[PDB]
Amino acid sequence: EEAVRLYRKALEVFPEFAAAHSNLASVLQQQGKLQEALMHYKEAIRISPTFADAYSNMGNTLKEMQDVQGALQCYTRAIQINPAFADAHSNLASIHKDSGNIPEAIASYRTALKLKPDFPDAYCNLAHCLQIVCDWTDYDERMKKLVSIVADQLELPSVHPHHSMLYPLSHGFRKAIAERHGNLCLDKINVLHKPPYEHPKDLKLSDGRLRVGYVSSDFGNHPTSHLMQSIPGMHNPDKFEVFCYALSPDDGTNFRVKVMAEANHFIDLSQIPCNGKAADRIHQDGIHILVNMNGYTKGARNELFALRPAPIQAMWLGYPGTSGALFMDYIITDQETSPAEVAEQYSEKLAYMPHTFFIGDHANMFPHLKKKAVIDFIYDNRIVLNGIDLKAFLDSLPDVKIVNMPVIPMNTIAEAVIEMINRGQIQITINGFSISNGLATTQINNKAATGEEVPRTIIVTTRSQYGLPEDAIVYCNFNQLYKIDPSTLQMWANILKRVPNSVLWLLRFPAVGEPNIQQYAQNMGLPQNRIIFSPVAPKEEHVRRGQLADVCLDTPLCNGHTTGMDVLWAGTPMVTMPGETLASRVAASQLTCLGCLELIAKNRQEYEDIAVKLGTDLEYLKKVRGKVWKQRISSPLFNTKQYTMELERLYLQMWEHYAANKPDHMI
Amino acid sequence: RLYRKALEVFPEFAAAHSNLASVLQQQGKLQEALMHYKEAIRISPTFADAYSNMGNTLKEMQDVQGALQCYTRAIQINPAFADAHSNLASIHKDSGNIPEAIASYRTALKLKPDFPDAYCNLAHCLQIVCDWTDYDERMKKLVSIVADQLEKNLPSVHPHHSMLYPLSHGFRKAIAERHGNLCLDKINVLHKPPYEHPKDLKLSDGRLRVGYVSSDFGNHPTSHLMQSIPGMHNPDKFEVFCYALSPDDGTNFRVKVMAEANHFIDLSQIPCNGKAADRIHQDGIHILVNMNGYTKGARNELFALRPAPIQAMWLGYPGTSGALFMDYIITDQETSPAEVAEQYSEKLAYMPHTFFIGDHANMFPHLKKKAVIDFIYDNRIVLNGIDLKAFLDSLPDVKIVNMPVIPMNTIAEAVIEMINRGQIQITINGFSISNGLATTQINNKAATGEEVPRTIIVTTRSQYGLPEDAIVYCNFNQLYKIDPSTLQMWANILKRVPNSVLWLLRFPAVGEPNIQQYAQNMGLPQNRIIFSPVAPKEEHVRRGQLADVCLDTPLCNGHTTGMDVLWAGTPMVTMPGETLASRVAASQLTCLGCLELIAKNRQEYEDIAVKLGTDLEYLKKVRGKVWKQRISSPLFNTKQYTMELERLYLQMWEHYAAGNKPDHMI
Amino acid sequence: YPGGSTPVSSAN
Amino acid sequence: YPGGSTPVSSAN
Ligand SMILES: O=c1ccn([C@@H]2O[C@H](COP(=O)(O)OP(=O)(O)O)[C@@H](O)[C@H]2O)c(=O)[nH]1
Ligand SMILES: O=c1ccn([C@@H]2O[C@H](COP(=O)(O)OP(=O)(O)O)[C@@H](O)[C@H]2O)c(=O)[nH]1
Ligand SMILES: *[C@@H]1O[C@H](CO)[C@@H](O)[C@H](O)[C@H]1NC(=O)/C=C/CCl
Ligand SMILES: *C/C=C/C(=O)N[C@@H]1[C@@H](O)[C@H](O)[C@@H](CO)O[C@H]1*
Repeated sequence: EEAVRLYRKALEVFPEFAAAHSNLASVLQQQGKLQEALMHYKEAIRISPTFADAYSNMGNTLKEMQDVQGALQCYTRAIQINPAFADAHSNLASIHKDSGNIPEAIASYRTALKLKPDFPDAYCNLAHCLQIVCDWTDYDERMKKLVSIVADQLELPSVHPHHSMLYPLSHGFRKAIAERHGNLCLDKINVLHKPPYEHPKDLKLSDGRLRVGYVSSDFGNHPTSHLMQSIPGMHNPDKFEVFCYALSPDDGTNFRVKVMAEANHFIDLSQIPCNGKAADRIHQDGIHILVNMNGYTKGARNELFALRPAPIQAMWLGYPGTSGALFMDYIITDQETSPAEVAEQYSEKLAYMPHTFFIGDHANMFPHLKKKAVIDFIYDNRIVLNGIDLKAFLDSLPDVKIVNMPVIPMNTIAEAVIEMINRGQIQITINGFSISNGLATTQINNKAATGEEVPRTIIVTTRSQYGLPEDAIVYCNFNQLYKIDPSTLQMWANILKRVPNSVLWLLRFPAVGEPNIQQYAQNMGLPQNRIIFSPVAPKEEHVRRGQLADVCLDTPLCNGHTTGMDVLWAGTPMVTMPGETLASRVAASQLTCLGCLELIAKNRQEYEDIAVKLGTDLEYLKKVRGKVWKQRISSPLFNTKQYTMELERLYLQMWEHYAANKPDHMI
Repeated sequence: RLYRKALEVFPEFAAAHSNLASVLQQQGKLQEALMHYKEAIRISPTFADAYSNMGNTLKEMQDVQGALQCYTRAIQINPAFADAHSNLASIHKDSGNIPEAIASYRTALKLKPDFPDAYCNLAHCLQIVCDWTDYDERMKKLVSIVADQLEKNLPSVHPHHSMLYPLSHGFRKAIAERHGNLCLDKINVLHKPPYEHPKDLKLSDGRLRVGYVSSDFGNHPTSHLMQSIPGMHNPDKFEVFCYALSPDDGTNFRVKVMAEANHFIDLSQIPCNGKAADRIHQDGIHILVNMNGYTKGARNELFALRPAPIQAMWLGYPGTSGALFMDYIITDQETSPAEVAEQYSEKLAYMPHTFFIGDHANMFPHLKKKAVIDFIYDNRIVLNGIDLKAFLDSLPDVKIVNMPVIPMNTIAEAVIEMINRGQIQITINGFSISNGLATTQINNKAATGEEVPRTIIVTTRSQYGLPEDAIVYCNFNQLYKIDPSTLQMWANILKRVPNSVLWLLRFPAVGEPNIQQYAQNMGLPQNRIIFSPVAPKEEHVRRGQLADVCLDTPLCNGHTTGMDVLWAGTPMVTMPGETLASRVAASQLTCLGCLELIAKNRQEYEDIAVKLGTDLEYLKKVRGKVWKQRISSPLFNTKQYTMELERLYLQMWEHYAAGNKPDHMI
Repeated sequence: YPGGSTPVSSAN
Repeated sequence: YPGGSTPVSSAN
């Protein structure tokens, strides 16, 4: 704030001061004034045409305005002017990173570190890049060094809170990191001189209904909607009123459509870009509990929560960690992910949901996967059929043997099916029905593939489509590869050597980490026929293809979150080893809810034993599969209604307390 | 090809999967193609060629991050794979990262020195940043490449670049006939009959039915040129169909054309060329106009199927199409003299003055009139405003010259105080006074040209760092239009005129040190060439007024840029070449009535530009002549242009109505 | 994913 | 331009 005042006087004193133009421009760029910022930077450059530092900071602004090509020309021009300019290289690399050119990002990060060898920001950024591709050279050094960089800075931390969970920090360190990010949001809002807000201490203006405001930049196609899209419309209108605050433009999707149609009030904060004016509106709506569903994730506008427009402010489901900030009062969680014992990682108090804070709209979005049929030469997972009108088709058939899983005998029906898969042709007609190839969903109905529409054909899923073997156990992990580390790959390799008849199924997420994974795998005595890769698939293909797997091996470091509920939905047991950080206790929470305590491992030996057991004790696997396949329907896991209602109980609980006392832990 | 028979015999045949995919992609079946490329890789997981071809297919579907992963994967499987390198580079070029474009094209060359497509592309990238190392080598090599390729049936030189290199005129038409024939072949796939064409004007109620086909109905120089046109056509005699090949981008340009054409048809919604051409035919179109040629967004497959009896190249592509499906090129006596009609595969159809037109009067009327400030120069401190007259009239002393001059007082001081302090706007006598550099913060639609601005705009030399006391030569085009000859020419000019600077644009910024260096190689210190940033459309035209003379690039002139400069009242020196692209500035100037600004050779050009920088009453005269004749000649007169454009349409039709093949119209 | 986009949770 | 888009004539 006072920097601005200074600089304008510096420019009052002296009209022609290139550095102070550039300095003014950088602080206007902090407080969001991108156009004005950009103007002063060109003044600086007009004064001094070889001002590398302006060009580099101009590029940053252009990147923030989403002018990516202009930011490119700016960074390059600063590197031309001064080829040993460390920041131009760091910044350049960060564009390459956001475009998914990680090899070219890594190169430019290196070049920075060579030029200015103590440059903490660029080290941590490179370290995340290395994580993304599963490059683990000097891995132990790296980790030891990131703890170091952070140790130092604490006395702004160069490791992002959404990253801090992947590295061996202390929980004091992870909290501390989030604490200095939350603090930075306050320093942004205090510029606005805003008086404190006067909060309802009553429900009388609201007609006896609790006003709950849900803020998310992901009401649209993003994992957030894929999990909670039915929550607003399932709220009880008699006792609650729902306000949805989108932080992003309408992305066009049926996910966005649902939330706008179903909420009682939908407010687009993307056109109220000023945080003061936007937090004014939240207060004017009269919100009682305002829920944060971003934490430190792409889109967040935590400044809205930094100004305090609601008496109660809660974190929920979009952020797998602490915000570290005193403007957030609760975190909605459960005892199985955030045990009372470990409450002191979290700056916020702990609000317990009764089973798992995690939800999924799979019940609603993929209901063609509630029931299945298989084709013969019996295996539940080699050649699979799913359809809304599957039953009708089965009953159109001469012969079918229900074991309850219907089974199609190998006839001229099953020949035309498997030859479709064989040719890679899109679809066929049998008895007037659509029989469609699972590899071709986007061709047939795009919105079906994205999960915007339930599919309206019968879809065929086979291991042959993925190059999975028809006579061997399949392990999968379907996450982004960044969550695999050395230890984890070691565990999987162990399992793979005890179970000779097996393949571990991974994805090119990204494909540029595949050679690494396989290299490191082969250092552990594992041939290249053993780990299979296939590409990332459009949403519905993903969830469907989990049917081909036998068992899914969860990443202990950071669990499948969305990816977890995805695999459970296909009827595939997941083996997890819950760690310490909330991101490592999720798959375990989901399984406690689902009711498979048998799949939750206490340590590595336990983990590997569980999964080797599952891959050799075949009837134990038929037992466990059977148990998961029924319990996804019969347990609270996928039950958005039970979820919403119990969530409603927890909110009233939070109101009653504030109605009297200050925020305190919830059971 | 039924490779689908080949895969019938053998299911797990990776190569035919990759090949079917590459042929499905020919036809445009991208989702299907993409499907067979993942199959190819399911079978053979280190199949480089499929990963790289995959990339092409996802780059088409505009998944750029997807393409990158496919390219860089082809390079990790095989660091010696050149094709993958050339492709990787090509995406860098499209991201505007020209250095990486270059570093990557050379790797493709080092790996594979017989690589025509990657040499020619590298030459373009080099052209873009004005890197002229081994220029003559490069130039002679580019001909040899095409001589060789033309002799064995598809040039590695894009027809749109052909104007930029020393190719022959026979060679130009041939590169154009190739990309044209390629539109014909991609269409014969569909086996469609010839269409049955109208023969009189009877279905249409006596109206000629014109269809203007473009991808540039939006924030684009095409629309900055011809947006008024459809609305000025005579409903009694003409029925106007505008065929977009771009989704609606939300701009006013699109709104305007949508409101004023009689029929606006959004062909971006109909991706099939068969289905799209059938539509054009049933609208009963008599003349279908090609506004793209070989430019970004072309869908010339549309013109390849002949849905209309007369088909004319108009305004957007400054070259011949080489295509026998294009009947006339609308141009003029000065741009394409009949003497030199051999380049043109099309017959010549003449406009009376220029084929060139410009919507500047409608777009930028706040520049018809101007005020200056004192201590008399017309271009040191300038004011422009719809309400200038009233603003002036609110002032105590104003001296008229017709050019108002504000003397030096508290009023004149407060303006200068704003420019010095870089602040956004002020108020004098209640009138709104703005900084030329602050326009996107005042009104973003006024900045693009979508709206006439509503406050008064002050524009200065100090804003762009120009001398208050020296002559200013400008050129405002993208840097790729300059060549050695040209930069030599201007340097000559600049040494003859000690009080002068050449004012240049960062277009792209990374080209500035090249130009700076080659200049020094003959010229003077880094104070002779001033670089300014690329500007918002409006600031861009507006600030042109600060200059004394514009020096036009002979290799390819300002087209839109030519118009842009003249609209500010800045004279333009030009030397017409032999390609249409190098003649345009001279034709515009002929219409304006300034033939004394057209050079016959390099020497004349230097003499013209020197006289304008040293003779300062002759300067006042030609600046006067321009400032006036841009209103009174037919150059920026859209209504007159429209009418004679209508006259040439009828003249074109009546020839065909007599049962004739296309012939020259004069 | 290759052809479409696969949205994910990522840092700001 | 720096901050926005400047469309131009170009190859397909
Ligand atoms: O600082 C600038 C310089 C140019 N332009 C515009 O950018 C376009 C450049 O395109 P092109 O070079 O294709 O024009 P032409 O070849 O017709 O001169 C022209 O509309 C100019 O109006 C601009 O908006 N800002
Ligand atoms: O082939 C695939 C694999 C994964 N996913 C989805 O992509 C996202 C990856 O999720 P993320 O890693 O961001 O969050 P998490 O799993 O950590 O909760 C999840 O939405 C998955 O549903 C997909 O659509 N296709
Ligand atoms: C840019 O767009 C306008 C639209 O009419 C056209 O008049 C102008 O000729 C065109 N510029 C160029 O084609 C420049 C080509 C040199 Cl590669
Ligand atoms: C290792 C951490 C990954 C991560 O940030 N996952 C997020 C999930 O926790 C969250 O539930 C989803 C849905 O919003 O977003 C991504």
